[PDB]
Amino acid sequence: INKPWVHSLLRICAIISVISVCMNTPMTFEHYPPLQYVTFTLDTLLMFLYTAEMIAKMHWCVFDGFMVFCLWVSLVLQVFEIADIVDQMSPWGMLRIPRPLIMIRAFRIYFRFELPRTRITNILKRSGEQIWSVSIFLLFFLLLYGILGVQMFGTFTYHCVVNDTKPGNVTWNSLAIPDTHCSPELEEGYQCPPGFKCMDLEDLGLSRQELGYSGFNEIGTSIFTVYEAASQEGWVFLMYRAIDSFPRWRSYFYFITLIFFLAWLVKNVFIAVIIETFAEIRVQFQQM
Amino acid sequence: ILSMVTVDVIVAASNYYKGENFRRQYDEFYLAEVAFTVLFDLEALLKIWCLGFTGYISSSLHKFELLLVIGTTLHVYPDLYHSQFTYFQVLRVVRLIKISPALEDFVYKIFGPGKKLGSLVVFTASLLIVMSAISLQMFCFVEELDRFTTFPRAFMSMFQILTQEGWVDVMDQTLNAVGHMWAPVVAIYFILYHLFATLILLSLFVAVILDNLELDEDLKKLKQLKQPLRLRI
Amino acid sequence: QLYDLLGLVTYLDWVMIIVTICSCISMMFESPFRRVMHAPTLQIAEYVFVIFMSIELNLKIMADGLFFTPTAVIRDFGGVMDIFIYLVSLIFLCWMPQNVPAESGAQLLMVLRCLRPLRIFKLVPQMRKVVRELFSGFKEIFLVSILLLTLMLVFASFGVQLFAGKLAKCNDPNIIRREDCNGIFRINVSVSKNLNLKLRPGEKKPGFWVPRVWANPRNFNFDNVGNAMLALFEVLSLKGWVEVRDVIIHRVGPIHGIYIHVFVFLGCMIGLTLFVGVVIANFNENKGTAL
Amino acid sequence: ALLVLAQSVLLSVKWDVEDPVTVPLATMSVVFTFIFVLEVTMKIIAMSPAGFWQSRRNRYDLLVTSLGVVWVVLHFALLNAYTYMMGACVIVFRFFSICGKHVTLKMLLLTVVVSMYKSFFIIVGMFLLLLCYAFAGVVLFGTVKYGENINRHANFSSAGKAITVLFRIVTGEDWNKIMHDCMVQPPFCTPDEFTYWATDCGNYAGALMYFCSFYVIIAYIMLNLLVAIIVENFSLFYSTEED
Amino acid sequence: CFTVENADAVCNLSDFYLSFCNSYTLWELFSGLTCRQCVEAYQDYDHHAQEKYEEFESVLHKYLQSEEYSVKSCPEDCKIVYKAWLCSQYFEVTQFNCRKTIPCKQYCLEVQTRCPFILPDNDEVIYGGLSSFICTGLYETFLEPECCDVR
Ligand SMILES: CC(C)CCC[C@@H](C)[C@H]1CC[C@H]2[C@@H]3CC=C4C[C@@H](OC(=O)CCC(=O)O)CC[C@]4(C)[C@H]3CC[C@]12C
Ligand SMILES: CC(C)CCC[C@@H](C)[C@H]1CC[C@H]2[C@@H]3CC=C4C[C@@H](OC(=O)CCC(=O)O)CC[C@]4(C)[C@H]3CC[C@]12C
Ligand SMILES: CC(C)CCC[C@@H](C)[C@H]1CC[C@H]2[C@@H]3CC=C4C[C@@H](OC(=O)CCC(=O)O)CC[C@]4(C)[C@H]3CC[C@]12C
Ligand SMILES: *[C@@H]1O[C@H](CO)[C@@H](O)[C@H](O)[C@H]1NC(C)=O
Repeated sequence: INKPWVHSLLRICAIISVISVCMNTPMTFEHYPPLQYVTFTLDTLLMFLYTAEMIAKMHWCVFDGFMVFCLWVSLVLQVFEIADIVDQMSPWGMLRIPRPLIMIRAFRIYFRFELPRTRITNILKRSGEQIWSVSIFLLFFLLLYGILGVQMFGTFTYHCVVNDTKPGNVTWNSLAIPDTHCSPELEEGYQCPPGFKCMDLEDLGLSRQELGYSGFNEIGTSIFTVYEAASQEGWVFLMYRAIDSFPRWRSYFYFITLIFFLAWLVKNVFIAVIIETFAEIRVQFQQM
Repeated sequence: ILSMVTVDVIVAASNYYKGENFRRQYDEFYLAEVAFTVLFDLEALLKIWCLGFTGYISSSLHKFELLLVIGTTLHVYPDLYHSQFTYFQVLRVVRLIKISPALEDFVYKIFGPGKKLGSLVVFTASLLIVMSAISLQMFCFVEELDRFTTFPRAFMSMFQILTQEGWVDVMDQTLNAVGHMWAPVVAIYFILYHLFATLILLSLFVAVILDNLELDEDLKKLKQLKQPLRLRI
Repeated sequence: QLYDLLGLVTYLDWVMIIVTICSCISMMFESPFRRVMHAPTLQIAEYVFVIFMSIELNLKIMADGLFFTPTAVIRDFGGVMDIFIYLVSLIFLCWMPQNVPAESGAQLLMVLRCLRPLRIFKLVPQMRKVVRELFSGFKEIFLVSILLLTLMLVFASFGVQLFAGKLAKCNDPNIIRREDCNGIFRINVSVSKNLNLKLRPGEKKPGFWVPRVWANPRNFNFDNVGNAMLALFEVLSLKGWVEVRDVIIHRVGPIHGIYIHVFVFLGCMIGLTLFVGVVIANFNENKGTAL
Repeated sequence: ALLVLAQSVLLSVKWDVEDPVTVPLATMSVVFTFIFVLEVTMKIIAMSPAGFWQSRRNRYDLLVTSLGVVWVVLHFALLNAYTYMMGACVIVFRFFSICGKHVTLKMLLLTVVVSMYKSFFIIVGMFLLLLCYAFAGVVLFGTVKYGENINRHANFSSAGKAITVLFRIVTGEDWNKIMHDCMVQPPFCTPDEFTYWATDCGNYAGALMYFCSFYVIIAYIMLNLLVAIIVENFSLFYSTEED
Repeated sequence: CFTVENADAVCNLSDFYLSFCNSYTLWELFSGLTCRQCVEAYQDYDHHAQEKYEEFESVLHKYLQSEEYSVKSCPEDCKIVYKAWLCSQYFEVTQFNCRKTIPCKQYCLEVQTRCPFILPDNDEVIYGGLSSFICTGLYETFLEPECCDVR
């Protein structure tokens, strides 16, 4: 503990522990059975080393205590699962969830601050408040667009199918190529060409999971879909579904304003916040 | 030497696909690469002989060139040809940055002090590794899910989430794998991770580079205080 | 504010703005089956615009001059663009062909004719100001572009050297050898990407019979340097890059999966951020608060 | 503020005549309005009518409350889809009215509105460039055989479709697949020797130049102007405690 | 002009057309490609071709954008060329009694020239936009027997 070499060995051991927790996986052992034993050795050997510190620390430390306790738990679970009394595919692997966090220790030396920590704490607090404010802004806009979607876009479940499809017989062969939505109105939305007709597959008995989670059936799912679209991931396909399923003007206005507000400006607010934080780092510290 | 490196890179890039009928481990391109590697070895030997090993290594660019020379000397080993070492073959083009002092000055200014960007990249790597390991330990045992059956696949999935490409598809597949009882918590975890990655980390990169372009405050104050047509015919 | 707005430009300039808006609105109705060459209804806007542009040029040239004057109609890029647009329009009016072969001079003339809306940039001063502010940082944008081009050249050279001809797989997954995949096989047809329905045991997915071929992917390949550069440029956008990653990993081995990943780190995360930083810095410089 | 938030949450289910659940919700929407009326009446009877009128937020609240009262009056008489949509719109505006109540959210809203106002010219420039590219695209690719991504939605057969597809490309979604669809050359497509409107083949080099230039110019450069506008305005308005 | 119906009745051969592949006649297939077994095999090939053609027709009928995917091609030509292509593949024989003829191989090209772009499933292999019906591979020289241009 006294020599800096001890700190260097502890850092390398933390790196090895991170590597080991990355390696531990059922399929890794299945494809490479021998490594099943290798992961064992380090898992115990490294643990022993840290035990010394726990013994030597009696004469922030809760962090190290929790990490070493996690090491004990992981080794114990390894002992049971190598005996073949607990299935390797069991959920118990969750007990290793916090072990990789040991990686932070590797950078702890850089994390140590001897300069006036008060100012850095103030900067982080201010950044936290600003992030909270922008988060409330984003959540309010998401809720607004979610309620608008619930009211405007209903549910995307109507589809064109072969004329003679029957309930319970829904299958790949019953769908048009490509799958196309409708609106039941005679003047609004897409109309199945002759020989096909469209209705709700939910009525036929299909579950929500197989039709996909996206939609505006409820405020929760509506805001979920709004966030998904605001990520610019798949928004065009949702837009096309809306056009095929509901009036053209509704979808154009809604999606154009959604892309205008959330995608560009609100995201840029965060970059502005970080730029101001960098400016304050530029002045407050006076050197870097 | 600049012309020679340009020609070397052009020839290397000219090895386009001709046909499956004829292709051999020995070809005119291989002989050319061996010749260029010999030329680089001769250059390195002359440089070390003149400047001495300590003087030669005293500067970063010479160390980089020596590293490239070693890499391309290992590259020409017939068993290692077209291996990963081919990277070192193309890195020679970096020398061309020296053709224009304006380009070098722009690079030095815009990248600024290497400490900040180095810290940012190592932080990104560490965060990605830890999150990938955590999600692997959460999901590795889940049946019917291949995205997290091994650590490399988990890292691929997390890198994909960072890029934002097909992220909704990965999330949907994960929700399909887990039961509906557990779908909400995993969805919340993935949403939080995506939010943190997209809104902060990329913003951190933008701010770091912007501050790199920004002049020093002391230099700003110093400079501020300090401070025939078309018809000529 | 109304008086100031009405006095923003000369009366002739206001008439020209109105005329340009009318002309672009008229052109907005042009379609492959409603061509202006055969639709007299759309001819009026073109005729009026050309006549008015001609008179404007005639008035201005005798008032300022085309060259060697303290003030000239053509002394910057705006005048060059306006003269170019007028000459293109006049040539189109004089010729106005009835048959336009694909990829011919007439098609290029129409493409040039399509540049009409740019006049608003010169005519409205604020657009000129924003264009000048945008172009101020041209040198920095050029340097960043050269850096990205060098990186793309490095990666394209590596890809062409290593992966040349290795991405080709026979369209039939079942067969593994080139010579053994011949004749016909059954290929399924996409129904719905979002849907994830289960398949009954005694049913087959919709599909039809197609021949076996040893063909490369359509959207990208690494046969030559140009194709590699195009593929890397596509991967810069972060759209469709997962397909490229999967193709490389499956068809050239998993180790080469490094090659793509590093690029996405170097080119996309950092590379575009260089453009972002340059543009923001130039904006601050022009605003005057940089120092 | 909590009452306004609760009324907004009342919109969690689509208002529709067929579903019986719609009818009760409307009823619970009425009472809130009456309560809100008091909040207005109070504020206009505690103050002089002119004093209430001076504050713009009070004017907005009064207008919203009057519209809501009109909706209450209409609902008990007509009871049709029009009444339900009017009530939903009134509730949406009342929920949007929360912005003035809070401080930080108000400042951010002013930042956003000022940013769009000051970026109006840049947006007009983007629109003009997009119109030029739409004209070029309809000329070059007005008749392209449908492919992987070209379909009923993505088409260049008319100006409006070109505008929509170009906006999509600005958002970036699958632009490369559209470009490769425009890459179609024989024998995939039928060429014509005389007219471009009688053929379905695309223009290779034209497609490359068009799409590459459009994407680079719009995505990599112009949007950063909006980014800068947002940054400067957020710095201008948003300001927490200063030491 | 006598579509083969009974296997025994049939056995000039140049006037007995096939049931499905009516464009071809037994004589040429006998020339290039006991008689009871041969005619039975011919009927089995015709039945298989009918089955596959019906499958393709069912797949195509579900393509709602059937009359908009191309301004120069129509579904009927696509169906005709597909039928001719399948018949030629099962019957790889030069036709002699044609009036106008072309190589049978080009028929597949014509398919991708006139038939719509059917998107193949990407579940176990990333096609990357690869069309369902293509003929030429990577740097494969495409161009043999000749047969009637039934277009
Ligand atoms: C130094 C720090 C910052 C980086 C830490 C990286 C490690 C966490 C990586 C590097 C190499 C990786 C290993 C590389 C290769 C494999 C093979 C891989 O093999 C399979 O997955 C085969 C499965 C099958 O095909 O059945 C299992 C994971 C493993 C051990 C990886 C586990 C994680 C490792 C150790
Ligand atoms: C991160 C910030 C910007 C807000 C994003 C919202 C999330 C915090 C929550 C709130 C609403 C939640 C959703 C509400 C409802 C559902 C429906 C649920 O589906 C079912 O209820 C079906 C149950 C079954 O079929 O057994 C799946 C989770 C999901 C999508 C939830 C996922 C997580 C969401 C989007
Ligand atoms: C004063 C400055 C700004 C010079 C601007 C000149 C432009 C207006 C020039 C440059 C390119 C020229 C075009 C170049 C090529 C052609 C192809 C040419 O096509 C043909 O019809 C010839 C071949 C054939 O007819 O088969 C007709 C003239 C045209 C449109 C030219 C018209 C005038 C253009 C647009
Ligand atoms: C089509 O789907 C079936 C399962 O229904 C599968 O076995 C087959 O491999 C698929 N087609 C191809 C070409 O993979």
